[PDB]
Amino acid sequence: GELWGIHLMPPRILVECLLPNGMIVTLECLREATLITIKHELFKEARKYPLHQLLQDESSYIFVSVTQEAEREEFFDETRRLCDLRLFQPFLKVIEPVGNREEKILNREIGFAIGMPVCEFDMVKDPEVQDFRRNILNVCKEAVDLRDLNSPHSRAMYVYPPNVESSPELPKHIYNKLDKGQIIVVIWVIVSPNNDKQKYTLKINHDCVPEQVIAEAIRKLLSSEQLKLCVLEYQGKYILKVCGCDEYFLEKYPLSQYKYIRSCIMLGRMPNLMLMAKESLYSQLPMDCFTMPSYSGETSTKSLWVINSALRIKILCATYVNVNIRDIDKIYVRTGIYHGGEPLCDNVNTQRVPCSNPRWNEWLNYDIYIPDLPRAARLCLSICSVKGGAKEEHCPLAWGNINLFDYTDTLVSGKMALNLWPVPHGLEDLLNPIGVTGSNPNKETPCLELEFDWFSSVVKFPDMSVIEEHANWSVSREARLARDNELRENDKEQLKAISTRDPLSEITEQEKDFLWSHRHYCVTIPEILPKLLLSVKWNSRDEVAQMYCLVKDWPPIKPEQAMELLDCNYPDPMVRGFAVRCLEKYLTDDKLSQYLIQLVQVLKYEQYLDNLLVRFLLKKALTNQRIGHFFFWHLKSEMHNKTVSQRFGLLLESYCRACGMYLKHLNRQVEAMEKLINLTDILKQEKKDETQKVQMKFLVEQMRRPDFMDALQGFLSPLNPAHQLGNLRLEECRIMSSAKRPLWLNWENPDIMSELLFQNNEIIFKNGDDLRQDMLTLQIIRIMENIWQNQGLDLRMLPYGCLSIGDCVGLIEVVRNSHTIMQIQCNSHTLHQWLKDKNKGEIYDAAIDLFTRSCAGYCVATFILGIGDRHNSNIMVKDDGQLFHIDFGHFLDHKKKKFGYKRERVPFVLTQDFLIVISKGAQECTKTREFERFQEMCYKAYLAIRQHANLFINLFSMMLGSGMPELQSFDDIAYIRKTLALDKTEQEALEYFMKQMNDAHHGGWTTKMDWIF
Amino acid sequence: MNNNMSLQDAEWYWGDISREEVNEKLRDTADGTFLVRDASTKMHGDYTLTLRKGGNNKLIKIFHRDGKYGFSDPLTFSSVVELINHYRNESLAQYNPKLDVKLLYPVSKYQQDQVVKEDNIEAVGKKLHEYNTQFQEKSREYDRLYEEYTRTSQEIQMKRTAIEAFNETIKIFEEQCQTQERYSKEYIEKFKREGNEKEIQRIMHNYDKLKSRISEIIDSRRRLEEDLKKQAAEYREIDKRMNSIKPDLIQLRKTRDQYLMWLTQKGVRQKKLNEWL
Ligand SMILES: Nc1cc(O)cc(-c2nc(N3CCOCC3)c3sccc3n2)c1
Repeated sequence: GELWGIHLMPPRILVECLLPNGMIVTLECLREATLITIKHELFKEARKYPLHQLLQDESSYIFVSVTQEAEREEFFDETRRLCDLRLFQPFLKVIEPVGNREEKILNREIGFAIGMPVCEFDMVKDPEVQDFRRNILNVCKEAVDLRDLNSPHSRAMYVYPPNVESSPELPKHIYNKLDKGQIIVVIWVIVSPNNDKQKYTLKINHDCVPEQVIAEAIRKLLSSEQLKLCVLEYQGKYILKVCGCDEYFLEKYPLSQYKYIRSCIMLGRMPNLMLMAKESLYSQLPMDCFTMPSYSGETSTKSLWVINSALRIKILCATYVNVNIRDIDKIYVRTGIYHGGEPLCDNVNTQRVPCSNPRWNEWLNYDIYIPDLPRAARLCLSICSVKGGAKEEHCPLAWGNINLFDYTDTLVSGKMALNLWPVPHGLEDLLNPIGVTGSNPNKETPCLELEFDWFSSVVKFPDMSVIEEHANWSVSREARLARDNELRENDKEQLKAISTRDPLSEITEQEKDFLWSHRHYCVTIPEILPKLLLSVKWNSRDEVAQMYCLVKDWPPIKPEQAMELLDCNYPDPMVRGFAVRCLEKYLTDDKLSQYLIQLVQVLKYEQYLDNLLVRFLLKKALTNQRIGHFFFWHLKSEMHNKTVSQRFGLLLESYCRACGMYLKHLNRQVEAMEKLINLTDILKQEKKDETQKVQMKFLVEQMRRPDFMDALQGFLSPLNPAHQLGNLRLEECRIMSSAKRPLWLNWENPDIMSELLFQNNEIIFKNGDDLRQDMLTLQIIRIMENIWQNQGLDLRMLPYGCLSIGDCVGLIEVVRNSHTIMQIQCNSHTLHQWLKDKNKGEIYDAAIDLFTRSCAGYCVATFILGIGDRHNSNIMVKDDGQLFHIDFGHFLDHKKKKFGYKRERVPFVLTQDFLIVISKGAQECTKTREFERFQEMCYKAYLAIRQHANLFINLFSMMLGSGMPELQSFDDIAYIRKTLALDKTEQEALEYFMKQMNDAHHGGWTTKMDWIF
Repeated sequence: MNNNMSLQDAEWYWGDISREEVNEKLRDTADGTFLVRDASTKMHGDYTLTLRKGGNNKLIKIFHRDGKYGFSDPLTFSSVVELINHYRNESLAQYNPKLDVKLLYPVSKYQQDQVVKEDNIEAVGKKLHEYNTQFQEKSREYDRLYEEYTRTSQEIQMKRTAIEAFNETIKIFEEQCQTQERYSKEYIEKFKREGNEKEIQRIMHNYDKLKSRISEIIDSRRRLEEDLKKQAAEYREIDKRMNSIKPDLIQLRKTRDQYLMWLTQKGVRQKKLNEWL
C-alpha cells in the first residue's frame, strides 16, 4: 500500500499540516499534486490561522513526514506526487532544512533500491557492521578509479561491456557452418533525421576485429590508394551496435567471439550490426560522481596457543520455548564444536529438564585443547525436545551458530545471549551447521544465555609468522623432506587416481594417511588440494600449521576447481583466500556471469562480513555493469530473509553508492516490480472469488492509470538490461490460468532497429510460486549446452531467461512461436503431422533433426537432474522443430520423501507420439535408423556431463545455504552422483543409463542387442 | 558359531548400498556404530567398513589377495567376518592408535524384522499403506501449519514496523506541542494585556485540535499493540502445534521405511509398492 492500510487514495483527501509557528492546518489536497502545489495551497490557507505574521516564504521551508518503513523522510525533490511519497499517515511537517542535501537524496534513492532505510545501519551497535561500512568503501573508490584510468573508453566499457565467450577458438562444428571461414554480415546506417534506413552488406573473416568490420563498411566509385587515409583517421569515428539491442562491440575481440555473432551463426540468421558514431555514445555517458559518505589501564593481550586449558562452555538458560508440556517430555541443549560441517570433537548435550523450566547452569566439557581450535571453529547449538517400548524421538525447536573467534581474530569470552532461529522446512537434523552465524535480530524469540571462559582481557589467534614457526618446529619432531625421499611410481599413480574422485566421494582413512604422508609431493598435482585438505586433522594445530605453509605457495588451480573450495566444507580463511585468488587471476567476466548465482550464495557461508570473496565480487560488479545488474538482483531478491538481511543490505548499499548512474535505472526497475507485486497481491487477496474476466477489467483499469503507465514503461528488463522495455501493449497483457495469477506482460521494443531482432518483448510476471528452482535448473541447462557444443555435440537446448527478484517473486522470458504438446494433440501421429505442416517442403529434415537433437539433450538433462514429471503441458515445441521444457518446479527428486522409493526415475519418458516424429512417420518407430542414431546422441551427451560432473556438484554445494528445500544437505546433492553413476565405471555408467531408460519405456528403448537378423 | 558364519548372512553386511545410504543410517549415531558395504566398483578394494568416531564417519577399505583380508599389507584375516568380529572384541588402536575404538553397535539389516513381526507379505503391505496414509496426513497438517507460520511471521513484521511509524508520528506531533508551548508563551502573555481574548480563543482552539489529534494517534498505536500481542500469541501457538507434530512425523517416516525395507527383501514387485504407497 501507498498509504497505511490503503492501496491508493482518492484525489481529494485531507492532510494534517504542522507549521513551525506551532499551528496545525487541515488542508484540502490533490493526490496528483506535487509538493509545491500543496505548499501553495497550504500557505494560501495559512493566512486564516493564527500567527501568519510568523512564516517565511514557501521556498524557505521543506516538508517532512513518516514513511511506511518508519523513516523520518525529508522530501527535497518537490516534483514528487503525493502517492509516490509512501506516507504512513496523511500528514506533513514544514521545517527549515539542515545538513547535506546531496547526501540525503542519495541515501533515500539507495534506500528505495535496497528495500530498507540506510539510517537503520547507523543504529547497529555491532562494530563489525560499522567497520564493514567504512572499510568496504576502499573497493568502491578503487573500482571508480579503474573505470576512469583510460577514460572515456573504460567509461563506455563499464556501461556497455563486450558480451563475449571465454575463448576465441571456435569449435569445428561452428567453423564448418561458415562459408570458407567467413560470415555474411549486414551493417545498417541512418541517413539523417529522415530515418530512411540503408544497408551495406559485407562478407568478411569471422576473426575480424570491429575496427576491420568498420573499415569494410566504408568501402561498401572512388580512388583506391586513398583508402589508407580514412581507415586511419576515421576508425575512431564509428563503433558497432547490435540491432534491437543496447549491446556494443567496443573491444578488439574477434567478431565470432561475441555472443550475438556466435548465436547468429548457429541459428542461420543474418547478423545486423548498426553503424553508429563513437562521439554520439561517448558524450551520452553520465560521467558519474562517487562521493564518500559522512560515516567514512592497558589491555592484557594473550595468544590462543598460551592457554593451557581444555574447551568448556556454560549453558545457563533459555527465556522461553514454544512447547506443549503434555506432548513433549523433556528439553535440552545440543551443542557442537564444528569446522564447517565436520565436528572437531564429540557433540555434548546438557542434562534433560522439564519443558516449563528451561534452565541448565552447567559447564559442558569438550575433549579439545584450546590451542588446537582452528581459525574457523564454530559453536553450533540447538534447543531440542524429547518425546518418548523405551523408544524416543529427538526434534530441534530452534538453532543458532556462533563463531568462536570474532572478525578481529579474538576468542569469545564471558556471558552472551543468542536469540535462536526457527528450523528450516524439512531439516530433521538436531544441529544446523550449514546455517548462518549471529543472533536473530527479532528479540521476540527463544533466547539462550551462555557463558564462555575468561582467561585474559583479549585472547588472540596467532599471526602467520608465529604459525610458520610452530609448523617448522612440528615437522622437525616428526621423523627439505619434499626432495629427501623420492616419490615412487606406485605412490604417484595412486595420488593421480585419488585426485579424479568427485567432491563428495569421501576419502578413506588409508587415503587420508597416504595423502598426509605425501603432502610435500602433492604440490606436483595441485588439483588434489581439496583431498589433501580433507586429510588434515583440523583439530590439531600441528597439522593445520603445516597446511598453511603448503597453501601459502600452492600452484593456482582452474576456477571451476577453485569453486569447490568455496563451499561449506572449506571454511578456513587461507583456503578461501587461495580460492578467491584463483578467481582473480583466471575467472573471466563471462564465467563470472555464468556462475554469479552460486558465488552470491557462497557469501552466506562466510563467517564475517568483510572477506576476500565479497571484495572480489563487489569490485567486479562495480567494474562490469552486466555483472553489477545481476549482482544487485540476486542480493535484493533475498532482502526479505532475516538470516542475510544485514549482510546483503550492507553489500547492496556499497554497490548502490558506487555504481553511479545505473542506480536510477535500477530504481525504475524496483518501482516497476513493486507495482506488479502490489497488483497481484490485490488479485490474490481481494479478487479471489472474482472471475478472470472481472480480474482482467480490474487489472486493465489499474494499469491504465498514468501513475502505473509512467512506472511500467520506459525501463530496462531485469531479465536482460540490454533489452529496453518501452510502451505496454496493454490490450495484449493477460492473466494466466495458474492458481497464483501470473501476468503475461507485453512491451514494445523502443529500439530504432527493433524489427531486425524483435518488435515486442513478452515476459511472464509471477508472484505466488518460488522460481529459484527453475532459475537454477535453467542455469544448469545452459551450462550443459555449453559443454556439449565445445565437445562437438550439437544438441540445442532452450535455457530461457528466469530471474527470482523477491520472496517467491520472479520473471520468465517468453519464447516466441512455442506451443505445448496438449495444444497440438487436443491419435499418435498428430505431433508429426503438425511439425511437417509447419515446415512442409525441402526444409523438413532440418526440422526433424533439430527435434531429435532437442529431445536428446532434454532426455539426458532431465534424467540427470531428476526434475518433476513431464506431461503434455510441461513440454513445448517451436515452429522450427525445437522441443524444450518448462516448469521444472522441483529437482534432485525432492518428492522421494513423502514416498518410499529409493529408485531414480525418468521424468521425460518418450511416448509413441515423440518416437514417430524422430522416425519420420514410420510404424515401428523404436527400430529405425533415426532412433538408433537418437540413442547414440543420448549416450554421447550422458558421458559428456559425467566427465564434467565435478563442476555440477560444486555448483550445487555452493547452494546448500540458499533456503531452497531441494538443497538442504549433501544427501540431496548426491542424487546427481547416482544418476551420473560416479562411483561406477564409465562403461558401467552407460549400462546403468540404458537400463533406466529401458525400464521407463517398458521395453521400447531398444537395448544394445539390435537384430540385423 | 560366529567366525564360521557367511558374509551374506552377516547382520552388518549390506551389499551394494550407496555411500549416502550408509550416511543415512550413521547420521548422528554413537561412537562404535558400524556397517560394511561393497566398495565402489571403480576403485581398488572389495568392501568398506564405515564406523563412528568423534561424531564423524570413518571409512576403512577392506582389501583382498590370495585368501586373506585386511586394511593394509600384510593381509592377515581369513575372512571379513573374522576381521570384523576381531575388532568387535578388540580396539582399532592395533591398526591405528589415532582411532582407539571397538566396533560395538552393528547396524543390522534384520532390524526391521524385530519391529515388524508379521510374516505375511500382504499383511505387511497393508500396514505399509496404513503407516503411509497416516504419514502423508500428518505431513499435510504440518505443511498447512507452516504456511500459517510464515504468513503470520510476515504480518507480525508489518505490524512491528507500523508501531515504529506510529511512535515517530507521536514524537513529531509531540515536538509540535513543544514548538507551540515555546512560541505561544511570548505572544499569549502579551495578548492577555490589551484585553484581546479573541486571540487566545483562536490560538487555544488550534492547540486543543493538536492535542485532540495526538490522542487519536496514541489510541491507534495502542489498538495496534493489542493486535500485535494477539497475533504474536497465535504465532507461538502455531509453533507449539508444529513441535507436537514433528516427533510423530519422524516416527511415522522411520516406521514406514522399515515396512518398505521388509518388502524390498523378499523381492516384492515395484508396482505392488506403488499401489500401497
Ligand atoms: N511455473 C512456471 C515456471 C516456468 O519456468 C515456466 C512456466 C510457463 N512458461 C511458459 N513459457 C512461455 C513460452 O516461453 C517459455 C515460458 C508458459 S506458456 C503456458 C504456460 C507456461 N508456463 C511456468
